[PDB]
Amino acid sequence: SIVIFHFSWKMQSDVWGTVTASGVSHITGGNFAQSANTINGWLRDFLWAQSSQVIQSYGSALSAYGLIFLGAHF
Amino acid sequence: LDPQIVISGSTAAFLAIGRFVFLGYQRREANFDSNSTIFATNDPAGFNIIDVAGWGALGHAVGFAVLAINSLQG
Amino acid sequence: DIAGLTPCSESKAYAKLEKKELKTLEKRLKQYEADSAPAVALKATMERTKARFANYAKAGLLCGNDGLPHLIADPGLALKYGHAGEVFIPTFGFLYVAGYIGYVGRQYLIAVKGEAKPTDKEIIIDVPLATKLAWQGAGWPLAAVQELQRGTLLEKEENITVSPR
Amino acid sequence: ATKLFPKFSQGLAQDPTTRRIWYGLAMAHDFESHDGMTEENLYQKIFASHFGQLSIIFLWTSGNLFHVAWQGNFEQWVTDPVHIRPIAHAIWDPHFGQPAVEAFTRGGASGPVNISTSGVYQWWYTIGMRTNQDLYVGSVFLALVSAIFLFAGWLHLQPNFQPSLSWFKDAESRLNHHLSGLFGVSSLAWTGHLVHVAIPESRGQHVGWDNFLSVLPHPQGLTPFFTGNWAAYAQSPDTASHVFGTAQGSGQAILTFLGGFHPQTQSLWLTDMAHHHLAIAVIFIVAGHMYRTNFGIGHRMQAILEAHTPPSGSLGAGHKGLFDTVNNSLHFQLGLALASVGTITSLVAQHMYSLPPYAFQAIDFTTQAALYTHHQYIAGFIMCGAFAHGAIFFIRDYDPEQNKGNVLARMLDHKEALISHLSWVSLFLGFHTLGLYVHNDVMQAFGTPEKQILIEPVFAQWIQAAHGKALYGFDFLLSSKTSAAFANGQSLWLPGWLDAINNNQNSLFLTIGPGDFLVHHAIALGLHTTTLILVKGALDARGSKLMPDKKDFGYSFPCDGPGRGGTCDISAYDAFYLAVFWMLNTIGWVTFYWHWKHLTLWQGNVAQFDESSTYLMGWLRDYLWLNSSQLINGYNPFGMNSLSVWAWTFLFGHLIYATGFMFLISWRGYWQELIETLVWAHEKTPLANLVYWKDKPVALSIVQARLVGLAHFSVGYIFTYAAFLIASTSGRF
Amino acid sequence: AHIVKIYDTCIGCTQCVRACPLDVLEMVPWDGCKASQMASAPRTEDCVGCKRCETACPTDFLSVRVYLGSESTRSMGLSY
Amino acid sequence: MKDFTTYLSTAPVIATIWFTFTAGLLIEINRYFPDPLVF
Amino acid sequence: PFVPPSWAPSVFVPLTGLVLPAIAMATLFVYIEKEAP
Amino acid sequence: EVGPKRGSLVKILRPESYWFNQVGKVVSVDQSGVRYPVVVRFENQNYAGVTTNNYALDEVVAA
Ligand code: CLA
Ligand code: CLA
Ligand code: CLA
Ligand code: CLA
Ligand code: CLA
Ligand code: CLA
Ligand code: CLA
Ligand code: CLA
Ligand SMILES: CC1=C(/C=C/C(C)=C/C=C\C(C)=C\C=C\C=C(C)\C=C\C=C(C)\C=C\C2=C(C)CCCC2(C)C)C(C)(C)CCC1
Ligand code: SF4
Ligand SMILES: [Ca+2]
Repeated sequence: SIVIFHFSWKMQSDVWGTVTASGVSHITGGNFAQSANTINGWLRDFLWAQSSQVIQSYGSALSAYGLIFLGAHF
Repeated sequence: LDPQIVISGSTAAFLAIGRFVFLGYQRREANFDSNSTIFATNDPAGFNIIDVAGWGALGHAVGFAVLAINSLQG
Repeated sequence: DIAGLTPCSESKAYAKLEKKELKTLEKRLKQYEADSAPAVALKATMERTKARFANYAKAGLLCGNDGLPHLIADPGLALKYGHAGEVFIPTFGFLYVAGYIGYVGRQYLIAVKGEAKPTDKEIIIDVPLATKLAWQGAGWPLAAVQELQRGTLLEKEENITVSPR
Repeated sequence: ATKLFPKFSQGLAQDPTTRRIWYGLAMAHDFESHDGMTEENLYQKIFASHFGQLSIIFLWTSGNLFHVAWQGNFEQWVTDPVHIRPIAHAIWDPHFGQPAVEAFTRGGASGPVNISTSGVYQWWYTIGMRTNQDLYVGSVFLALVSAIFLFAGWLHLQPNFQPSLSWFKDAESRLNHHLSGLFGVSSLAWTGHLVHVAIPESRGQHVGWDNFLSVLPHPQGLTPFFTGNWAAYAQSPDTASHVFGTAQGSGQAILTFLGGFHPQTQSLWLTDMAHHHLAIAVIFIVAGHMYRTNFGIGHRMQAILEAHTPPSGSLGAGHKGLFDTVNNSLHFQLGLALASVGTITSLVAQHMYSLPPYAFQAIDFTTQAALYTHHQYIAGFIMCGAFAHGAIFFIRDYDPEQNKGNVLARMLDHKEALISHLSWVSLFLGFHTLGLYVHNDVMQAFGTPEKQILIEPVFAQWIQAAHGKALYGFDFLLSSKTSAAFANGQSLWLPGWLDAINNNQNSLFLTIGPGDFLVHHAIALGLHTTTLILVKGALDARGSKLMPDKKDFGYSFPCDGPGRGGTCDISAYDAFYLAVFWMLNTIGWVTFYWHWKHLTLWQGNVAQFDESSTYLMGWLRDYLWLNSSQLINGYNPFGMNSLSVWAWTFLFGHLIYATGFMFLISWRGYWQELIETLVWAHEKTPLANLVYWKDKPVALSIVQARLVGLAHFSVGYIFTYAAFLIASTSGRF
Repeated sequence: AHIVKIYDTCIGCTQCVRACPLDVLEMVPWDGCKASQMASAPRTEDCVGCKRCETACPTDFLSVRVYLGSESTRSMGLSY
Repeated sequence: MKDFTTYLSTAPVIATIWFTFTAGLLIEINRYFPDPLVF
Repeated sequence: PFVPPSWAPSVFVPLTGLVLPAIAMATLFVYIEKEAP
Repeated sequence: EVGPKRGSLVKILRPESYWFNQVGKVVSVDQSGVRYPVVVRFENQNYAGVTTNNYALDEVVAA
């Protein structure tokens, strides 16, 4: 679980992202080299911030994921 | 409402119903209820100081309740 | 009306909610063509939404301040203001099916209990006997009441195992 | 060889392993299990323990008073109790850097201080404290009282001062003195303080020990009391424009029953509280003359118990022999006391948030949240303790021969029926509440919120309408103006009460909907399941079909071995152990409901709670995820603020909880084998084998493991929720 | 040390003695069963409390009972 | 065939067939009667 | 008055955090390992 | 000849027994002076997987 969390944060922070004019912008803005050295950073920037999509997925095509997100907690 | 008349009447009335009405019943219940002090008295019906204090307390409470209710003007 | 609620046929939030759902469905439908499978599916969903809202308002349901319907669980209020179809009739319906299943299972257990090997009849279901009892369980309340009146529904105290206290 | 510790158990003292220290520490208060313990010595030890506990409580109260008078801002908070935050005490931490020092420097102080959430400021200000000198005098007085209690505890254990065994069993005298003296006289004294100090201090008149003997609390001066014209005391009360602490619009009455709340402070009237304490003081004093002690008159609890058997034989022997099985069993009395205490604690939490008794307490949202949660968790722990002591009573002090045919024996006679019906209730509640929640969640996920099941709580709303709330429209009892119940209180207390209950800006009977109905069912599920576990563990403590001789093994033991299919968690201690988790879960649900409803009320949007409390996604996103944004932002790479301590406490509680999971999942054997390998490693290491242990290192026992895991679970749970609650409420307001 | 007791319901099947891993139980002559034998516990100072004997007992209820008592070096089964 | 019917009469096969029938009946009921919330 | 000095936390906090716990821990540890006669 | 007849059904009265208030078939009754001569076999096994036990003369009642 820690391995996949590190992979997801590193890829979304320093590898994946769109390409703009004269610069590359990542998904999270490259906050892994500044916020991954603390547990609070992992809980806030990677777990609290990135879970916004799975909790507000209701009413869209990803709502099922949200349901499973709740079911899996059960 | 006169406080002296109400208090005197209430105390005398409950002492009368305690000495001439509920004395035998209280004595029969106290006997079946089964270091101490025996309070000997010259009353022919055994109305000791303890019973006088208890009945007087009930009479004073009822008299003060009557005085208070009449004082409220309701 | 009841508990400060208004009927769904006269609630503004109810109509606004219906318009919101139809608006998002229509917005999703505008991106497709007219004679394509997703468009027909979206139109079918929209028709289902219209029929659902019309049926809920037609049923006389009571809505709240959020535009959603409310159920009346009190038997007196339900039978007095025309709300017995929410929680009363389905309650008796579940009671009938619940006692139906319970009586069928009880009859099967008591029937296979007197046989030589009841455990085999428990892991391997005797389909003919189970089917016969399933069809005969329609008179479960009558049979249960008759069993209760005869005293054969319960077991005596001396025939049940208990702890050493 | 045999060590000196413990001194109360020679068997534990002969233990050459680390288990001796843990067991000696965990069995020190088990007075009945010591070496050479009698009944008289047992009661004397408990008496000394009671005195020591009282001394600790009083010293702690004095410490709070002293710190508020020294590092607090009580002298400035009383002048502006709406825009000034209370200060608990200063902070002296050498680990703090410059940003921490300026971040915690708040509340008008000169250094880093902690903002209190206990609500002692409002309570002390309401009872009469105005200057720091009053708090200092109170702290000194309470410290001296604590010292006297400690000396009394030491004195009662020495010869010529130890009470006899018969003295401890004088139930009639002790109950008469507690009902008349500890309850009635104490309440009467509080009435005297409220009338003589609190009421004059709230009207701008300073009354203290230097001038209370010359200042009259009423202009008539004790005359209406002796003349029976008590109605003159309620004349000229505080008007609707009264300012707390000043004489503007202040009345002259001392005992009224206006009801409702004060218009400014949004708290109960002081005159009504004084009148309340006087009435209950009279009732408790009168009730203190019910049992016969040394003057012939009175009652005998044994006679009343033995004279309460129905003629039909429905209760068997009735209550015959109940006096002997209770007076001779300390666990029964402790269980009854803990049950009543826990219920009263829950009553306190509910009554204090709904009916605020202290001035400017409703505006302090953090105080309300913290106080309610604190009292509810304490009540849950106390209830679990009551049931645990009941199980201890069945195993240690129950006598079937003495209790033959009474209600107590009949409880064990049909215990299977009780456990089965509790199981059915818990199963029904769990299945239906979970089903309705999942159904509402699926409807919200599929984009159809009108398809979810929303049952209107007509029963509780009907009760609220009976109390006087006209929002629903039932119009009956106190809601209808033509009713006798309504017209009979219009001249005594109904105006203020109706004005306060119909106002939707307070916590007095809040409006409820389907979300409240569903969460109430969840609360009922938690209560019934916790009761099921505790009741089943107490009734099955003496034995069952799996262990017919469980009464011969004591209250707490590991198991009966892997035989008979397995006997893990078979003791009553294990039932309590599994019930603590359900208690924490139930209190978690009630505190979550309270916090969310009040947060949406204070934010001015109750519709958010009413619309998102029906599906669990709303609870997880709109309450747990939405209110933690400021909490987890206490410290980040951009700096920190005063909310960083709550973020650290949040992570601290999470770590403790996860650590408890280790003792809860992993069991002894693996650890003992690992310890054996470590023992070999230390014994075969040069320059280190010269330092040998005095106690043989062994793995923690099964019971100790369960207790350690439970302790970590509870500590992490409590700290995590307290940190989140205080941080969210303080940052939001 | 742990308390090991033998009750009169013992049928003398000798299964509890064979299941004992530290040689605590034994068989003595008796006159209360057909086998004319009865289990005995004369070396309870070496019992650890594994309850293997209780698992091996076939009587209902058990004839051999183990009660956890004061822990020591032999009772805790420590090799150090 | 007797052994095959006995195998089909076991608890998991009977449970599968019964739950499939019940689920199919409920699904078809909701299909021909969309969104039933009341009676 | 009963007000403590300004330097009181700087002396009582290190005392209660390092002097008192060390003395208490050492005393208790010595007491636990005391062998009976 | 003393005790219940072989092959009959008796009820167990021992409170600590797993088969308390349950019916069991009689197997054999010992003719010596043993405390528990009646042997009762039950269709349902206990938690230990045993189906036979030895009970006393007064511990079993004909039912
Ligand atoms: C499961 C528990 C339960 C609870 C908490 C309630 C609660 C309630 N019921 Mg009730 N009820 C129940 C079960 C329950 N019911 C069951 C199982 C039945 C089937 C027999 C009924 C049938 C029933 C009827 C017919 C009525 C209620 C009514 C009521 C409401 C007020 C009456 C009352 O409190 O007395 C308890 C209720 C009873 C003992 C049943 C008899 C009805 C009593 C005598 C009240 C009738 C007097 C009058 C109509 C009250 C209205 C005053 C005013 C508003 C006009 C109240 C909220 C009344 C109502 O509000 O009408 C909409 C009403 O008339 N109930
Ligand atoms: C013949 C089937 C049957 C019947 C008549 C009952 C009846 C009863 N059960 Mg029970 N139960 C059953 C099966 C059954 N159960 C099974 C299979 C289980 C294991 C999951 C349980 C587990 C169970 C528990 C844990 C509890 C009960 C309880 C109860 C009592 C309360 C009512 C209730 O609905 O509880 C709830 C019922 C359930 C949770 C399970 C229902 C399962 C289905 C619907 C029953 C039929 C299944 C079966 C495969 C069909 C028969 C096939 C045959 C025709 C070929 C009641 C007398 C409670 C009690 O102790 O008494 C007060 C209680 O706590 N039951
Ligand atoms: C009038 C005489 C009298 C008085 C005043 C007391 C007083 C006391 N006795 Mg005692 N006792 C007496 C006679 C008396 N006794 C006699 C005659 C006997 C012999 C027959 C005994 C035998 C006896 C025993 C064996 C014990 C006591 C004990 C106690 C202490 C109980 C500790 C406690 O629970 O806190 C005080 C409790 C209350 C004030 C009641 C609180 C009511 C509820 C719970 C709270 C509600 C109040 C309010 C809402 C909360 C305030 C809010 C805010 C201000 C915080 C207490 C100080 C215990 C003890 O010794 O402790 C050292 C105990 O072990 N007594
Ligand atoms: C008036 C309250 C009261 C009283 C007088 C007692 C008295 C007693 N209880 Mg009891 N109990 C109570 C309430 C009470 N209990 C409550 C509220 C609960 C629910 C939590 C329990 C649950 C309970 C159980 C399960 C048991 C007892 C037992 C006992 C008996 C002896 C054990 C003992 O106390 O040793 C000393 C107590 C301890 C050493 C406490 C253990 C250490 C705890 C876990 C501290 C952890 C807190 C942690 C460090 C907090 C710091 C966190 C921070 C650093 C971050 C004793 C007569 C035991 C018994 O009867 O023996 C057979 C028994 O098994 N109680
Ligand atoms: C989220 C965790 C969780 C859950 C759901 C439960 C649930 C339950 N506990 Mg439990 N408990 C827990 C944690 C949990 N516990 C923990 C951590 C402890 C401390 C060790 C305990 C200790 C404990 C004790 C000591 C007891 C319980 C009891 C119960 C039962 C109470 C009866 C009830 O509410 O009926 C509701 C039923 C349910 C909620 C079951 C869930 C329904 C499922 C989701 C439906 C099936 C889904 C679908 C149809 C099929 C999917 C399966 C698929 C593979 C095909 C219940 C099943 C009590 C009990 O046994 O009651 C008789 C009991 O005594 N609990
Ligand atoms: C977050 C909870 C938690 C924590 C902290 C631990 C911690 C640990 N586990 Mg563990 N585990 C857990 C959950 C946890 N586990 C759960 C839920 C399970 C069940 C599956 C297990 C099952 C398990 C097994 C099977 C094993 C461990 C092992 C270990 C130890 C590994 C050694 C190590 O990590 O070095 C360092 C220690 C830590 C990182 C722990 C935290 C130490 C803190 C950060 C230091 C703070 C010091 C501080 C200044 C102290 C001052 C105190 C002050 C008040 C005076 C370690 C102590 C292994 C072991 O035994 O050791 C090799 C082992 O085999 N665990
Ligand atoms: C139980 C009540 C209580 C509590 C929880 C605290 C807590 C605290 N005090 Mg305080 N104190 C108290 C009572 C209390 N005090 C009383 C009654 C006095 C008046 C004599 C003082 C005088 C005092 C001063 C002058 C200072 C503190 C300071 C502090 C803080 C630093 C840590 C410390 O312990 O310092 C020291 C605590 C003391 C010297 C008081 C101990 C004296 C009592 C009588 C001993 C009690 C023994 C105890 C019950 C035995 C068990 C404890 C333990 C061994 C298990 C801390 C927040 C310092 C501060 O402000 O930090 C910023 C500081 O300078 N306290
Ligand atoms: C509860 C009381 C307490 C107190 C009062 C302190 C106080 C202090 N700690 Mg400490 N700490 C504590 C608990 C405490 N700690 C706990 C529980 C832990 C485990 C989590 C730690 C872990 C810890 C670490 C890792 C460090 C500190 C450091 C420090 C020092 C801060 C360095 C500084 O900026 O000042 C200026 C520094 C000085 C003026 C030098 C003073 C030299 C020492 C501290 C005093 C003289 C030694 C004295 C004679 C011996 C006392 C021992 C006594 C018990 C017998 C400071 C004096 C830091 C440190 O040690 O500084 C290098 C640091 O590295 N602490
Ligand atoms: C185990 C055990 C035990 C037990 C315990 C318990 C029992 C617990 C619980 C519980 C609880 C915790 C309870 C409580 C309760 C309560 C009640 C029972 C109540 C009530 C009510 C009423 C009666 C009311 C009325 C009213 C109303 C309705 C409102 C208004 C007012 C009036 C008054 C009118 C003991 C220790 C003894 C011992 C033995 C063992
Ligand atoms: S296993 Fe039980 S019955 Fe057999 S010899 Fe041992 S104690 Fe006796
Ligand atoms: Ca003053």
